[PDB]
Amino acid sequence: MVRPHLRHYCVVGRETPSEKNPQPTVYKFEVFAPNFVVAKSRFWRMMREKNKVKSTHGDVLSCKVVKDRKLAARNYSVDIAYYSQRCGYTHMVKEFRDVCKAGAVSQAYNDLASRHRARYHNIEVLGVKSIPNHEVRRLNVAQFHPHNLSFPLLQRRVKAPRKDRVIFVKKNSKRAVVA
Amino acid sequence: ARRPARCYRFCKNKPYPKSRFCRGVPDPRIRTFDIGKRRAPVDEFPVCVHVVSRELEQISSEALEAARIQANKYMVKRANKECFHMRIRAHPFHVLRINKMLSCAGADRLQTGMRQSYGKPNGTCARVRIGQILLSMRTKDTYVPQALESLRRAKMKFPGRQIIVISKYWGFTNILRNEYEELRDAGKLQQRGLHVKLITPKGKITPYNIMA
Amino acid sequence: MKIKSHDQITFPEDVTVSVKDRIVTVKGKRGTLTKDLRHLQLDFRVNKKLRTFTAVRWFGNKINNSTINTALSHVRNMITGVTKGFRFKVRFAYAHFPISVTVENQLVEIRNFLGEKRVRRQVVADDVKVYRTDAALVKDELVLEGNDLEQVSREAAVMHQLCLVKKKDIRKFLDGIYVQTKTNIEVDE
Amino acid sequence: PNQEITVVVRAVGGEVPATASLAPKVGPLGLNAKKIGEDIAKSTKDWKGLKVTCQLRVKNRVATVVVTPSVASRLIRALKEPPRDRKKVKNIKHDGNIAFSEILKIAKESAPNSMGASMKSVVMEVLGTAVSIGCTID
Amino acid sequence: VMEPTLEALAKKYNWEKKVCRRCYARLPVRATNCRKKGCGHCSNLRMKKKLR
RNA sequence: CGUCAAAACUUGUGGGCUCAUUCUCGAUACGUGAAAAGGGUGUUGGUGGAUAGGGACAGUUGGACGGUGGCCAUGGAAGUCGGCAUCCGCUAAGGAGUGUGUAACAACUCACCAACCGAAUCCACCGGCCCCGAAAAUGGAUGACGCUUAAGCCCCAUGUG
Repeated sequence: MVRPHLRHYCVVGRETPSEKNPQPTVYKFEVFAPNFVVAKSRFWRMMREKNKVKSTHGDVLSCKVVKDRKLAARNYSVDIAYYSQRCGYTHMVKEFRDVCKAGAVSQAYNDLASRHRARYHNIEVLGVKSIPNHEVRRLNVAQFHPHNLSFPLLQRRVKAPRKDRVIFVKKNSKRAVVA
Repeated sequence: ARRPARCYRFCKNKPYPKSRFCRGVPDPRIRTFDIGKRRAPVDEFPVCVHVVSRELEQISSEALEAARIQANKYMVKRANKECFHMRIRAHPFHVLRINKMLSCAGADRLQTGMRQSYGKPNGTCARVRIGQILLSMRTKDTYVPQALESLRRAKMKFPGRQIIVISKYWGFTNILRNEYEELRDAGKLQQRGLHVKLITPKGKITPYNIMA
Repeated sequence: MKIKSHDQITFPEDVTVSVKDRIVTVKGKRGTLTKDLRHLQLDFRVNKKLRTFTAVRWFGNKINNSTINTALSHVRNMITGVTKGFRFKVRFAYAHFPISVTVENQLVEIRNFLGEKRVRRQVVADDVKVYRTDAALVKDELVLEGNDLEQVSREAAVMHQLCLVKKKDIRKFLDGIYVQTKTNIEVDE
Repeated sequence: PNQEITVVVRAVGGEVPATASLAPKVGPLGLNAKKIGEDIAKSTKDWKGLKVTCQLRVKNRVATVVVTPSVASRLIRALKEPPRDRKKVKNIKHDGNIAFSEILKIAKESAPNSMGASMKSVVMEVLGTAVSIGCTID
Repeated sequence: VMEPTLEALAKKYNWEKKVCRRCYARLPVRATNCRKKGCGHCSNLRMKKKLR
């Protein structure tokens, strides 16, 4: 992939300034959020629920962007919770192998949107992980896992008119599909 | 047709129950909320299924009775009398108002104006909320599919959205069924009537035990 | 979009096939039989030039996967006609009312039904060939044969449909001229 | 098991039972006589009535007619005289001084030599067949 | 009787289908979900009524 | 920001789903027929079970026999209109018998398994998009066209690599 849509930030935060909490105890996520404004919102938000704590009372120390390994595909497993359908939290497990976890989160979200129709708030993406065995579950990832996986493919595009030459006036020459 | 239940999909108004204020009270049919064995120690039905409402709805008695009897019918007919104890877990009572206009004091049209039009007793319904186990049925595990099938008539005797859930809870009773058995085994479980009682960690004065 | 892809063909042995275009041209014992297929093009790859041809797909959609088979089989059957041909047997069947069918050759004439009503006539399309055969206790019998089952069949099925009846109950209705054996002309090589 | 034709009915209490099964004097095999003739008249002095649908057994070399283990039948086959049956309609029966042959007789008697285990098969098997003819006689 | 074999053949023709209720559909033995679109392949299928 | 109609006919740099003989797939918020129930092996993606290579699953193939009615009602069912029934043997397995029905026997069948078989398959759930459900009066209107490797629906992006 990598249309790097979505961003990844790690947030590290703390409970009460108050000595009523003398000594707060500290929170981490690396979270895919498209900006930090959100990120911290989200961070806080489970804190406002799961942990019941209002942001306006407590304190995030940090929110810092978090980078992927390197240059190549690792097999990601994805775990999902979506709340919609006017019927709340529901789970799913899905599978992507790519080079970026981010691209995976990203791709999920469209995928859900297209694919389960969904919308983004309503998802809490639980997790993405590089899968080590030769599995790697899902049939489509396994499908294209093959050593010596290779292919044929045909029949599409390039923009026919254009400013990079050239709209309506075409063709100067003759036709088929071309390949 | 009938001042139909479809039409009463809203609520608008207050809760309208029976009240002193009520004196127009009509009376539906719908009677026997507990079916099967009503002295089924909890052990009798280990198993528990709820027939839940999905939400927010309003429901007529007519439907309610109809499923009841249906419930019993298929069930018993297939499966025996007690093999569950099918329990209507919902009592409902909310009182309906009628127009039913034109009480014949004049000619015809513009008969009323509105003239304290104001609702006559029409029926009972619950204007329901919060995914109520409607009927709860407690079984014995074996009798589960039979349990389900009645519900298939039963759902049909409502309209609207009602869902079918089995609970870890024992038959109208409490906890994941394995832990419940275990609960008896570990003794943390105590029998009352069909209904049953559970032990406190605050600990009071004194059931004592042995020995003399 | 998700890759099926498109392409061409599977194979057996002693019969030549087109291998090109939408069109399979199958040639064997009984001549050559050929068909042009529409969207039916699909992951070919020749495995032997003369000896192995398959088309058994890489990826694509659900619907796609079915076709692949349906395609082979039919062309296989193109081979079948070209090799061992088709022979359909029909027998006229009737009890209350006797029923007669002849064959003009170029056309099939059907008489008698229910005392006869209309005369059912079917022109003999190409290579469905028609024989009324009767000795050897060949019996109220038509034989349709040639090297295209689909045609031999189509004409045949057509016949079953030519002997339809309406009004006044299937529980007394039966009689008509029914398919009695759809086969090859023979076993052949 | 080991099944064979419909012999149908007894038709006469003397010799030559059945509607037309034993009417031929000699069959198509030339099978010889001993257990087919007056022996089935002699048999009638020990049993009568009910569904005598019979079976025919060609196993040795003399003609042989023998009754099925038919139900109601093989039970009333224990009696020693005729009280007068009065025709079988709705599985008829009558007293004749012989009962209680299940749980203390055949069940115990056949306990060490039967299909399956001592007290699971045989004893349990026999009981039902004349369960309501029980009377604790000595 | 046009011939027993024929009757057997015939029966296949004369009796052997189950039917989509909704659209009355003459359906197979093995039918599950009807072939008429507007019936949504509906699943109450009834057996052909035996003849008398 | 398709064309009517200004603006990527979005491509470099982008993703799915969705195909819709409907009077006809659908498609601007508000909006307002949001058809309803209620369905559909349309497609599309779960979850729970599985069985599963010591073989699963399909498809086959062979057998589905024997100790033995183990049985009772019963006009007549020895397994078999009906009803209480039921263990051993042989085994790979075969029911004291799955049906079909000679009034009943028979016969006919396979449930039961081996052998084949050789890989997924099997069940239930799931919920998604998609369709049936789906009838009135003037010709008719997603604005119109049309659009469907969209100009739909949904998704992201206008982005390196």
